[PDB]
Amino acid sequence: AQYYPGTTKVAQNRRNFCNPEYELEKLREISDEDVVKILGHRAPGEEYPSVHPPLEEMDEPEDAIREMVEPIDGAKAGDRVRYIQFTDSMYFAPAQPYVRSRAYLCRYRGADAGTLSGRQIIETRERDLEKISKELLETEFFDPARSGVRGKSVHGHSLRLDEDGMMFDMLRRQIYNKDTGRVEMVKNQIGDELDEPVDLGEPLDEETLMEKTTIYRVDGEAYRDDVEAVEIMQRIHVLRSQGGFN
Amino acid sequence: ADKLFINALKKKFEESPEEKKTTFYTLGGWKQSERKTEFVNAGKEVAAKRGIPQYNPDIGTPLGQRVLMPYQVSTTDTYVEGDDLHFVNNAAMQQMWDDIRRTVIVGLNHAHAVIEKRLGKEVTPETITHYLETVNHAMPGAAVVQEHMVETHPALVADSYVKVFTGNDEIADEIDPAFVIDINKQFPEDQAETLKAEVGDGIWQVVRIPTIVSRTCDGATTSRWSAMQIGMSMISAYKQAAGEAATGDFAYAAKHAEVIHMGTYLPVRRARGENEPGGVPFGYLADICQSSRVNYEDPVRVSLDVVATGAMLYDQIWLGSYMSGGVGFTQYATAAYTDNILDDFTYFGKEYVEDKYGLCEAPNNMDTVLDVATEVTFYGLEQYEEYPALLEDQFGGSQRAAVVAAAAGCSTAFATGNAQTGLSGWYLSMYLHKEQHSRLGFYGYDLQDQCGASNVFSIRGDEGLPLELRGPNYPNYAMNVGHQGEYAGISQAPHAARGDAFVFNPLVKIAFADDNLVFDFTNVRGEFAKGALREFEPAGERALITPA
Amino acid sequence: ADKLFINALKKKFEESPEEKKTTFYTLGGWKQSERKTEFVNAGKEVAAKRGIPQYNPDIGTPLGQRVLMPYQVSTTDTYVEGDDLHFVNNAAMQQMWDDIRRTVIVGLNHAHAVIEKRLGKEVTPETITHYLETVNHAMPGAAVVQEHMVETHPALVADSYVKVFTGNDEIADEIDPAFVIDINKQFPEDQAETLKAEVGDGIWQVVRIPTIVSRTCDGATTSRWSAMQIGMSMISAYKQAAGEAATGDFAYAAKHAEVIHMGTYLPVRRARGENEPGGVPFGYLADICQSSRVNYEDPVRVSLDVVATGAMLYDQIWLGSYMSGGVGFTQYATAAYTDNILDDFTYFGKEYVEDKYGLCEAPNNMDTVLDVATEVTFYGLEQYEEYPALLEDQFGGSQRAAVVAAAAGCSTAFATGNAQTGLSGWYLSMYLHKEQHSRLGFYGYDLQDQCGASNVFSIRGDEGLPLELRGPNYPNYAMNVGHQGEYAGISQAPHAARGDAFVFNPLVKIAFADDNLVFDFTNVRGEFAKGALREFEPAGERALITPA
Amino acid sequence: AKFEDKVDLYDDRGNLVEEQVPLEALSPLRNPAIKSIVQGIKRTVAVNLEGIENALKTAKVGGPACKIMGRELDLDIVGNAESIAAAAKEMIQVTEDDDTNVELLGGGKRALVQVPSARFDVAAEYSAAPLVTATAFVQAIINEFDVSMYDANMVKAAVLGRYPQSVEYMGANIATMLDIPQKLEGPGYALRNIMVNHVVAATLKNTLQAAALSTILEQTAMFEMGDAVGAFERMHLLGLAYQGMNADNLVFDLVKANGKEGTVGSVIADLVERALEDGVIKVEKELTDYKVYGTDDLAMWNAYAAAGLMAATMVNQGAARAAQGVSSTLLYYNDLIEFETGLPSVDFGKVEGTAVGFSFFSHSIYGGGGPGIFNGNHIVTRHSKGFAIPCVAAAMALDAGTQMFSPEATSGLIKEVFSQVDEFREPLKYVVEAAAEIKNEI
Amino acid sequence: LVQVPSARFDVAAEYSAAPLVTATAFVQAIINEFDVSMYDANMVKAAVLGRYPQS
Ligand code: F43
Ligand code: F43
Ligand SMILES: C[C@@H](OP(=O)(O)O)[C@H](NC(=O)CCCCCCS)C(=O)O
Ligand SMILES: O=S(=O)(O)CCS
Ligand SMILES: O=S(=O)(O)CCS
Ligand SMILES: [Mg+2]
Ligand SMILES: [Mg+2]
Ligand SMILES: [Mg+2]
Ligand SMILES: [Mg+2]
Ligand SMILES: [Mg+2]
Ligand SMILES: [Mg+2]
Ligand SMILES: [Mg+2]
Ligand SMILES: [Mg+2]
Ligand SMILES: [Zn+2]
Repeated sequence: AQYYPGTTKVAQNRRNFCNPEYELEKLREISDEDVVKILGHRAPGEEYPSVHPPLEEMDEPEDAIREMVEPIDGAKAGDRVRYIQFTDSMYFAPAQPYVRSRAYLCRYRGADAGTLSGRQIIETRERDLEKISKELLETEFFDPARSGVRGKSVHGHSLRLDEDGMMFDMLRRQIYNKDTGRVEMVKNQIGDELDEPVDLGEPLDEETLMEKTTIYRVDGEAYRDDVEAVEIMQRIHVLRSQGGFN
Repeated sequence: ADKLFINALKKKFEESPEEKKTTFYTLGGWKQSERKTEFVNAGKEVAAKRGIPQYNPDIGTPLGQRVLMPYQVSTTDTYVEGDDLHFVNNAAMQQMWDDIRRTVIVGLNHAHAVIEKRLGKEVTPETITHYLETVNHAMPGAAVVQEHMVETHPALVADSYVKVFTGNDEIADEIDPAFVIDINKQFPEDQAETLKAEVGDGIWQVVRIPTIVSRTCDGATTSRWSAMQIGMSMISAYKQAAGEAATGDFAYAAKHAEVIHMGTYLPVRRARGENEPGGVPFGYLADICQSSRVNYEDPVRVSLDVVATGAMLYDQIWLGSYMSGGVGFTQYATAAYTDNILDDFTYFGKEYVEDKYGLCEAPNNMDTVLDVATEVTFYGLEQYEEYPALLEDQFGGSQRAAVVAAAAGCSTAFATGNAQTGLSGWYLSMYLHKEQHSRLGFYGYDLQDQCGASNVFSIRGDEGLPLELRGPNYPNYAMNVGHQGEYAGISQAPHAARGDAFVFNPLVKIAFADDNLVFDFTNVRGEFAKGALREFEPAGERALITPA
Repeated sequence: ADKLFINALKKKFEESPEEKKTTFYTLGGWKQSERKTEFVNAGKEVAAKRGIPQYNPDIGTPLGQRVLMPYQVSTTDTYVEGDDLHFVNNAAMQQMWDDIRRTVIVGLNHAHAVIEKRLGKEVTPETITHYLETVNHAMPGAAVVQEHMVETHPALVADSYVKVFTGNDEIADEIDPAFVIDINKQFPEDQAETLKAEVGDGIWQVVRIPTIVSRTCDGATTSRWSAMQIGMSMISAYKQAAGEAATGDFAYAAKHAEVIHMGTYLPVRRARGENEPGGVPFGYLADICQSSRVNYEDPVRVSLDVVATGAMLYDQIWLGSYMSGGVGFTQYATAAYTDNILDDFTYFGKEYVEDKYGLCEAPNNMDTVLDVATEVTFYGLEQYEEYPALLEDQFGGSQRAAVVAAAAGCSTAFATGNAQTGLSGWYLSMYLHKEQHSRLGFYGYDLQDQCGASNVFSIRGDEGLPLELRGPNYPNYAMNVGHQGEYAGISQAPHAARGDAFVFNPLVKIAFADDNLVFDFTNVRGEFAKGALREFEPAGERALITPA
Repeated sequence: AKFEDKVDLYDDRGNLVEEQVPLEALSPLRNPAIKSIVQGIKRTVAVNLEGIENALKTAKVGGPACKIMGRELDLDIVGNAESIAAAAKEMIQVTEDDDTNVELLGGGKRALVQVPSARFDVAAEYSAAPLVTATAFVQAIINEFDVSMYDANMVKAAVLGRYPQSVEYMGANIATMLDIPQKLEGPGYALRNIMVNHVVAATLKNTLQAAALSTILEQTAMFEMGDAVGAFERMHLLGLAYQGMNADNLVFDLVKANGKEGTVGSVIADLVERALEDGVIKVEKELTDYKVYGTDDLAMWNAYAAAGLMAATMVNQGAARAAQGVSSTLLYYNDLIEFETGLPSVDFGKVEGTAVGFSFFSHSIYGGGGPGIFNGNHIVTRHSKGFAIPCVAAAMALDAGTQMFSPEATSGLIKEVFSQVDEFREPLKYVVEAAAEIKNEI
Repeated sequence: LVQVPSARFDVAAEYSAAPLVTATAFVQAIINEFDVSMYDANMVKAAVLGRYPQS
């Protein structure tokens, strides 16, 4: 698959986040317990709540599509559907909102992805959400200064950075430690205090943010100079226009 | 000279507008704001008087971790917090909608035919003046025939009246001029000659019912109220029996055969009668706004006064209250009429088109769409990239999408002289913006945007329509903020560049050329600023009939 | 004892009420009246200020060749000229409508089930109380989640709030009492036990949106505004993502699956959305009036307070403005709530039935309709023949038809305990009155009257319905004054004689048992008199945001 | 034939049934099984006799929480259901040997009613089905018990609700898959105002049958709206065949190849390779390491991309066994395929746009609800001309129990009655058989 | 005078196919007769069927 036209680093980065054959760079290590704590849906050692009984207990009617399509593990169990949501700064965060939803529906099964300017969300079955969430938090999808895990109060994608290079957060869920140069998560994604903070590692430096970003800007690579990506957008406009007419 | 938004950015923030870094969390939350402090005090007084908790700044999350900004009303020097631009807190915005809701245009052409041909009586300018004196007694709610009538208090209904207009200058000048909208006084010469040619010898009433009645009731009351009092005044002024068979022809003519509503009724999921905001087509909204007859030398100013009119009515009152409610959609609309931002981007595009093509001289085709809409979209988006304070000001992607695309679509239509290629340029702008920044608006912003290119030039049943005829009930536009008031501006844009006196209905254009209206439609952004300052005096209040 | 209308007649005229002759033409026309003189003066001031003629007593025919009468508001000692009972001039009448239009009832039962099943979270009295503090900040137009929101001024929206009720005493006890409509406090013990059994363990919100918003917009805004702010307060109080798939179930439940609108939408010829007067069924209007829980040992007082609520809303505001306008229909309504006239006739009928049958004891059949409705129709008509001043007071035939038939219909239903036989008695009264005096009402008054007998017991598609389910959109009733509010009274009458806590919907009855409303629904006629005296203080005014 | 195209037709287990069927044999204008389904939908009513009896005994009539104290009537309607239904049937039929059907279900608690097709051929629209059914049952209950003139209006309120004070049959104890004509968003929309949960209930959650019933209703409305007239007809017919009828086994084979481990993106890759293999698209231009595809047949490209969209729904929402993500699949299947190819997405962007608004109005405070309560007449989902709603029906068929407003919550009366009708429950079978039958008449 | 074929109604819920199929067939025949351009054709649509679907 081709994924996206263009000859910039931004274009290639958009293709790499979509391509399931591209190995996302891992930047930090987070424990399973700390992914559960950041998500905030259940406490460590709480059983997965259910929204319906296990599929085995249901004995449903003959349907060729059900038989052909393997359920994800949380669907076999009857798990709740829960979410994780991220905000990405326009000052060169590595992932950005459409890049996430496009990549999530190439990489992940059984996924409900939504894109907005100031937030991007995926909803799926709880135990599968915890597996995906580890990868979204540990890899270059995430930078702890220019991206934020936020289930509400998302403002900040379009704000100026603070003096530490951190994006704004009304609820201050991610705190930069000047003594280590590392960010801690001090609250879960909906803003409740964690018993113990989670280390999210060091912010990427400016050179590495420029290498990895998927936003086009005049002070990085401008979209108007990726003339092959603009050509395909304009072609889609003209072909939709002519199709709707005749 | 500086970009037009620079002065406002310097007023909002201590940093220069190009600076990438700032300070948060040290402003004391809501205590930084004069307006939030007035609200906290008022919430304590309301809850104490009524015995039920109400506004409390500590419920939910704490506003003002960043600067709570003032906004410049564009074209003015007035800076207010955005709460003063919420329609609930702005009497000028409420009156603008009351003045539209309570107006209806009603012909006298069928009526005068009924008098001549069925009653066998003559109509002259003198009989028309006698009828107009009678209907300006009756229209606010006073009696002309029966004994023991009980009536409306004249000072509660002082804003209700009837005027007329005609394209025949010598007939206009014979009717008493207290009742006449004088086309030659209100319009520059070339636009007056266009409008009088459209009207010809036709004679039309502009009827405004009382704001206190329109607030108590609804828009669909307007043409009924108008017709009842036209009917009573035709009985009294032409000496009919008070209720004979011919009386029914004046009722059918005033309520159906020669009435022009400002809005048509809506389908049942969003059920509403006539004269509600969702029925007002975009070309009528551009014609209600009166910027065209005052600022005709400057097509940008005329187009962006129509955007201000439509962004406030369609996003703040219609989508933000009739179709939702709550805190609502103030800043989805303010982005199109504050800080001189849309103004900077649309003057850029006008100058671009003047240099490359000349206004209205470009070919009306896709090559022009691709050229102008792309150039203007990249100018607007570069401004948010070059000025971090501009991006923190227009913080929501929907706000930026509507502002950039409005400049791109208005500038395409300045080049082609045709609103349909303007509208194709609006959609191309959204597609380029979405790929540039990897984001566009809120979750549901581009429903119409993605249907948009294919439906611009479609001819199918519920798809195909010239932009001037579309409105908030065109199917793809029925739900979402950040489009409808910008489409009214794109519908105005080619006609302002052409010097056309109107966009879609010459009778609607003349009907708002009247300084007896309570809101001043020639200076919509000025009036929004006056209401924000708590300096506007609305009609409809009950002070006369309540305790002192 | 004197008939109940004697004191008012002695106030109106110098003659004793039995006297057959008077003198006319010597009162100076309009100059006899304090209120017309106020209007003449105000018209001249209005017309000079605006430069267009307006109220002028010399246009049309000269009012006041006979006595312009005062009216006693029934059950009060307040006497006013009829202009003070026009809805435009009476802020209590306007507020009564605003308090119905801006109310919706919204269940929490589906919402609590989405919380426990989809989200896997607990609901308790504690989490409900926390939710109610949150929604009482949000509902008037204030923010709970996003940064940089701009909000409504709390003092402009001080009449908006959310309460709850439940049949489960031990929750109603555990929820903070500022937020609870307490059934045991508000209703006598027998009615409280009926109402608690109907609600059971269900929990329902009563949501009132701001009067200033209802007046700016329309009735169909209310359930949308309510659902936006219930949705924000469920996200804030229960810790949802602020916008996930489950958020859609709260929206669908609050907007559609557990909402009770006060009125349903109308067909296109009279297009209107929900919460407009034409959609409010007669059974709901009787349950909105709160006379049933205060005056329950007097079924005539309960039934006549419902007639006053409905004659004013359905004839003055609805038929006289929404569906027509102008001077309108004040006195077609005042006949049913002034001078104690309907009261005298209905107390005669109640005594006749209590003595002959016992309340609720008569057979539910045509023999009872023929007996009681004919006896009470002849009593009421005899009063106009014995008291000339009574006939000159209720001068229009339609006023007399509605008053005599209301007493006949209510009395029939006090005998049978069934509203349908009371409705058949209403139509029989019309047919006897038309033959007795060789006239009935205005040109169109008995369209429903002549369809009436045949449609009382029909079962066909658009004909058959129990009276409590009919309303202003039942086809025969959709056009004409002098019926709708009287039908609401007939709907109340058998339920007041039986001692029933409600007529058609127990949730509507409980939803108006609330002293935090602006208008006092336990004493509708007292409130009309306070508004007539200019002593009622409405919500919704813009004084705080306009100059001094 | 006006069009040269032919398709191969399969059953819901992926087996070939009929090869080389002219495209117009599946047209709603020609196929007699589509005619029978549409006329069936117009004339079928579900009657809840238990509900009528309970409304009467409690006086709970006229809508939610409504009651009239003192009007209670205790009638043994379900105990006398046979006699009541027979008496109704004699008023509903036109003659003795027409196609009227009145059938008791649930021990007499429910009745399936099919009003005779002939009452419709002399009617403007379809409201004779509920209005003839309701009056014949109101009159049969009054006659069974000799209900008096004074009490009979309570039977009418228990059957048809608050109508005509309300515009709808508010509180009625009868149900239809169609809704009243005043609720249409535009003229020609009535076959679109059919709740997705009612199609999934009728088809017993069989995914392919729910997608086929939804597509037959959506695309037949496209003809009634004039959208499928002239330049656009072939586009609409190929959409019906490929997205709704599994033509060429395209949908089935994509799901088979991506069902175990696939994603929306893996389905897109397979569909683009299949279009290329069949000659529907070809490389027009090389940019830098990126092929720009073109097509000489936009209607056929649109149809193949539509089949892939259905398969992507079945893979994505089938894997989660949770219908909510259909809004996401409808958006990003189309957004990804345009940047994958340089060709326009399904319905020239109109599916993507419907999906943007549908996603918002199924995850927000403003309106909408779960997937099951949408329909082609809903303001959020009317915009694509038949290519979006069938995917929502396939997604709700695949939901294992995540919805509060499920088909068991909203559509139980419709399920009991309308799944009895073979051509509603299993339409793919009947429309295939019919297309084979008329194949030589095209 | 246009009479739309009866078979279109035996597969329709109601009667709006008569104006809707007539309007679109005349709009397309006028655009095809004169080769009206994509940019102008929406005016043919407006002249045949009016302000629908805004009204
Ligand atoms: C709960 C939702 C989901 C939903 O259905 N509506 C919400 C909330 C709702 C509330 C918020 C009031 C409150 O705080 O109590 C109101 C005011 C509507 C109402 N009920 O009165 C609103 N949105 Ni929202 N909403 C807005 C916007 C936005 C932008 C904000 C992005 C940011 O970075 O700040 C994003 C969408 C996007 O990402 O593009 C957004 C999301 C959301 N919007 C998320 C909450 C986001 C969060 O958790 O912080 N709105 C805007 O982009 C600007 C205008 C602004 C509206 C108020 C106005 O116009 O003044 C407001 C319009
Ligand atoms: C012009 C009509 C025909 C018509 O369509 N409407 C009228 C007039 C209209 C006007 C009269 C205002 C004015 O004088 O300018 C208004 C107030 C409605 C409006 N446009 O605001 C009205 N009637 Ni009328 N109209 C009324 C009535 C009536 C009674 C009056 C009989 C008598 O002996 O005085 C008769 C019908 C009848 O004979 O039954 C009647 C007729 C008529 N009604 C005859 C005029 C009669 C005349 O020439 O004097 N109304 C009434 O019976 C009482 C209530 C009264 C209404 C005002 C109020 O409710 O306060 C008023 C209701
Ligand atoms: C979709 C529909 O809601 P329902 O699905 O019918 O509840 C509709 N609301 C809206 O379109 C809300 C528009 C305003 C708020 C969102 C603006 S982006 C309405 O209330 O009629
Ligand atoms: O977050 S959402 O896009 O659903 C709402 C924007 S106000
Ligand atoms: O005279 S009419 O019956 O037409 C009207 C009475 S208000
Ligand atoms: Mg590890
Ligand atoms: Mg002269
Ligand atoms: Mg250049
Ligand atoms: Mg002025
Ligand atoms: Mg004397
Ligand atoms: Mg009081
Ligand atoms: Mg493959
Ligand atoms: Mg190559
Ligand atoms: Zn209003």
